[PDB]
Amino acid sequence: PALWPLPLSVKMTPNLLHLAPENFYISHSPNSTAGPSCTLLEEAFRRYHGYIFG
Amino acid sequence: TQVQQLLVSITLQSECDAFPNISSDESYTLLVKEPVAVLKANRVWGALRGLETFSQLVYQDSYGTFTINESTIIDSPRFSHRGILIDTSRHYLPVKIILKTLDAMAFNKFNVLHWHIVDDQSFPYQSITFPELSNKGSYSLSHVYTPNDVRMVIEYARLRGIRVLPEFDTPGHTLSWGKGQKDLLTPCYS
Amino acid sequence: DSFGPINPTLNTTYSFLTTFFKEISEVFPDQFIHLGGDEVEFKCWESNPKIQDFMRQKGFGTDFKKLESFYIQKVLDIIATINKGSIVWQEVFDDKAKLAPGTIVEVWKDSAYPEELSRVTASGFPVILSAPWYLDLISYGQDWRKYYKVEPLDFGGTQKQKQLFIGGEACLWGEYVDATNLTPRLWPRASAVGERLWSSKDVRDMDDAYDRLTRHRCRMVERGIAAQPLYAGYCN
Amino acid sequence: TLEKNVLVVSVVTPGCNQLPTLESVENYTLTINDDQCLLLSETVWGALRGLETFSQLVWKSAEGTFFINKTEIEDFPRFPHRGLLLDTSRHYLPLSSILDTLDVMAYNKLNVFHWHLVDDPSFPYESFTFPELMRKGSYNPVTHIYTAQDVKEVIEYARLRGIRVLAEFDTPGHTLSWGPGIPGLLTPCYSGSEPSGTFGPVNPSLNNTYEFMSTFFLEVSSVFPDFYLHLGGDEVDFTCWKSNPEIQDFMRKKGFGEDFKQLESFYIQTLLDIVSSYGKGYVVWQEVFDNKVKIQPDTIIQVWREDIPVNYMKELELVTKAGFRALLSAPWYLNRISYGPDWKDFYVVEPLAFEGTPEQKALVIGGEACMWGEYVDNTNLVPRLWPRAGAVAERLWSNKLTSDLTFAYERLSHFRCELLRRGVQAQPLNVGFCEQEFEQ
Amino acid sequence: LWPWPQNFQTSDQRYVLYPNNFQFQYDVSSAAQPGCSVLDEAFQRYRDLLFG
Ligand SMILES: *[C@@H]1O[C@H](CO)[C@@H](O[C@@H]2O[C@H](CO)[C@@H](O[C@@H]3O[C@H](CO)[C@@H](O)[C@H](O)[C@@H]3O)[C@H](O)[C@H]2NC(C)=O)[C@H](O)[C@H]1NC(C)=O
Ligand SMILES: *[C@@H]1O[C@H](CO)[C@@H](O[C@@H]2O[C@H](CO)[C@@H](O[C@@H]3O[C@H](CO)[C@@H](O)[C@H](O)[C@@H]3O)[C@H](O)[C@H]2NC(C)=O)[C@H](O)[C@H]1NC(C)=O
Ligand SMILES: CC1=N[C@@H]2[C@@H](O)[C@H](O)[C@@H](CO)O[C@@H]2S1
Ligand SMILES: CC1=N[C@@H]2[C@@H](O)[C@H](O)[C@@H](CO)O[C@@H]2S1
Repeated sequence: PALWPLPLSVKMTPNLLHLAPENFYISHSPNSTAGPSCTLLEEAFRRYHGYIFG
Repeated sequence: TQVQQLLVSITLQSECDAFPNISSDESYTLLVKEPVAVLKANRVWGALRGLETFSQLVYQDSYGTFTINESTIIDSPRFSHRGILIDTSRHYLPVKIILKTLDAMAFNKFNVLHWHIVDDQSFPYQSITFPELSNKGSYSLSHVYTPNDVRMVIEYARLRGIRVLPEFDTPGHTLSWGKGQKDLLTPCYS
Repeated sequence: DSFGPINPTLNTTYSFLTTFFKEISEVFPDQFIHLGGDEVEFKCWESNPKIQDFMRQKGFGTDFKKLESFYIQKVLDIIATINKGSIVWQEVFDDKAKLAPGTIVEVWKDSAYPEELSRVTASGFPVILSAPWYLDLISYGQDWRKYYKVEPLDFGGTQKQKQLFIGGEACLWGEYVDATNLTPRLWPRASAVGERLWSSKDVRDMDDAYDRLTRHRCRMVERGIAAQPLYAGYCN
Repeated sequence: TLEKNVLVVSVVTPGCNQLPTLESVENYTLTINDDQCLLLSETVWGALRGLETFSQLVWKSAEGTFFINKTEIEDFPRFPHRGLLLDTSRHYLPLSSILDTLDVMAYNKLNVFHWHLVDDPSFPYESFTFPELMRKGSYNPVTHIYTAQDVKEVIEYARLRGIRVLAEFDTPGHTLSWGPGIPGLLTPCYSGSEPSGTFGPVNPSLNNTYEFMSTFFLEVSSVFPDFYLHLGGDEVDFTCWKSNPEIQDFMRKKGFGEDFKQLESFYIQTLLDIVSSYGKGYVVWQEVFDNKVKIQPDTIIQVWREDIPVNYMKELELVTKAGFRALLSAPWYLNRISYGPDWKDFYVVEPLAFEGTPEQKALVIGGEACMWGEYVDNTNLVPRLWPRAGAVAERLWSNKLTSDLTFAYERLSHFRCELLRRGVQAQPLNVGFCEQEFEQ
Repeated sequence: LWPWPQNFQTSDQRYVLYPNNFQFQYDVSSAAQPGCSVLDEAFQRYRDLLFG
């Protein structure tokens, strides 16, 4: 896999899924007590999309 | 065959605009599925650890295709205080390098930066109330952490769910304090 | 004509420590403030006439453990007074001093440190462990294993005592550490500690830890963290 | 008064186009008074030394005013062979890292770059005679490689500083990476009657093998201009040889019996004959000597072992009382790190602290700090190297007498802040600071 | 000064240096004169170290 630290429960399948840089979106669920006003999350959201791809 | 979106869902009251404390719930549950993968956590902090976990699951295959195995993760920390102790007294650490340490803590799911900021050798902390402390105790006047430097660290560590716990060691390890505070230090006779 | 520790006999000192710690309160938004109280040298206090008077004034005799306790309790109140918790090195708990419930004790000494883990949690204080993970103390070889091996919960105590163990710290004291050899020395040696504190108690398999760590060390490097290699190999 | 010039005058002539050799002369005088400002050296190589010394003597007041002092200096190295070993097999080292390592060796007056190119896990050297060595040996046949171009840069770079490049292609041991690319070269080890997937050291029983080395070491000797080559021979394991029956058969025919020490001697002799016929001399680790191998009387033994089989100071005695020239590496192992300032342990050594006659002690030609690479790569190299290897640098250049640790510390720390000003990522020696802190 | 010279005679008597208006020049009688690669570069590299 590659996880560090190792989570408390990791259940993996052999089935693959593919992602698209100029087409992948990290956004809030419509039923979540934090939305597009959340500085903290909005920041991470942008930062990580960088780490994941880059 | 595609992951089109990762949706982040905060369950309880976000704590979105706060500073994390010793009892901040960092638990999350992750779902990697098509077409839309989902990350859920009670508080904002969990989502931080979860987005970190999620970055460690995507990879490029033999052909540079971006790929993630579909999976179901459920994760909470065993311990709630997981810190690094840095000493910026015995040598001055350029503010940039403290930031990189945080990023590296963020990748490593550490949540406390024990900042042993002062000691016998130097007093780098620029006090607002006692400005002579740095002025006379610091290694030199460039080797100083101005308020805004220290502000920047705390706001930089917040955006990665790290708490900054400062340490001002007393009554030992204080030889530098009495460079700018007369009579504060017991004088050695004999 | 050298100096000693801070002078606990004057109330210049404590009026200074107040105005100062009130500033700290407003600079650092964290609930707790580490006061330290470690390696407190009684050599100088002892050879001071003015201080020797104070010792009769309160009837401490020549037990400097008490004068130390007095000072540290005078401070703990300054902090509790300013709606902040406190963390303190194990000496303070070990020179017999009154600490307000909720006061954190960080264990840092090797000598019977699981016994120190016992005392601190038997006397109803929360504890942080740092003793086994002295990261400044470098040595040749894959010493990340020795840090990965520690099991913090191996000491005497009822299940109710283990709830008071809240976590640990990896310590990089700067005596031989600055900007030039920090990132290499810290990482990935601290990552070991990172899994220990986060992951389950029964996550100890060396071959897998190695396997995941080497690949995690590269991902660190890829994200611009100059972490050192665990062993011969490569990235990319 | 003021000074506007340094006059540099070299007496010996051999251009500035030939590479330095073991016998080159590094003497110089630095005379700076009212009437003059003269850097006078014998060889061009002495001049580089002088120029360094000179750069370091420059200074500036709290006002910032650039000053040099009245100074009279006559200097020369204690030992001719003051080297530095780098291991680019256990981890690959980018070319920039190697060149930067040569810049610092310069400042420290080190004059031999010992390049441990290849070893068990990695074969980063590209062979054109045997392209398949690098192709199936290296970590990644494009990213982690040394091109004929890379290697020529290192050599010229080093030469421009007065650094000789000593190539090491360790044989017969430490050769697992050669296995793929050249088939049959390695010894296939045996369980009891059938091979066990595991491969040992270079197989000395086959003709193919000697034909390989003969072709390959022609290449090696073409590429590396220095007169000397390091041929290795450390930690050779007899376990895999003895286990193999085909080799056991070869032992009976030459009449070697049961000791594989002289089987080893068979290989090395042949290998030293090969290298000798291309006009090259050779360094060799101590094991060859300890293993009583028939060895040319011009060979150089590099002592690396502390205790077994004999104390490293006794090794030095034994090697020299037998007439061979000696390198000392044993107590200068920069890979073996320890808490606190272990530079004092390197500085404190005295290479001529053994039972011997003046001319017998005269066979100690210098030594090398070794930065083996198991735990070291691009990420932690520089700070680990400096200023710990500088302790050796002075031990090998300066006088037997210069040994006071306080006086050492005072200067090495002042030198270390200077390394910092020159962009070197040297680590602290203790508590404190440099006013211009390392930030990059 | 690292490493320590064999014979180094030192003084407090000092002289002024002019970063830019400073040069390294081979004496007439020197065996090594311009065209000397090793020192042609050296002279350049050290004036960058000293005054870059
Ligand atoms: C380069 O520097 C070296 C080291 O200073 C010079 O070598 C030394 O020269 C001296 C002076 O003659 C030699 O001392 C002599 O030795 C003989 C016996 O060997 C003795 O009987 C004489 O009374 C005299 O003292 C010394 O041996 C020699 N070597 C060393 C290592 O010190 C060398 O001359 C310099 N090169 C040039 C050409 O300037
Ligand atoms: C070349 O000459 C200059 C000028 O004389 C020397 O400069 C000076 O360095 C000395 C010695 O370090 C300084 O003197 C003192 O240092 C001691 C030791 O800590 C301290 O006790 C004194 O109070 C004072 O600081 C001096 O300040 C400084 N400049 C002057 C005006 O003297 C320089 O050292 C000489 N170079 C060498 C390598 O000899
Ligand atoms: C807690 C500790 N307090 C001390 C520190 O002040 C020193 O710097 C350190 C040396 O590494 O040793 C102990 S650890
Ligand atoms: C000569 C030598 N050969 C060995 C090397 O292959 C190792 O890398 C090194 C590690 O310390 O130890 C000895 S030194």
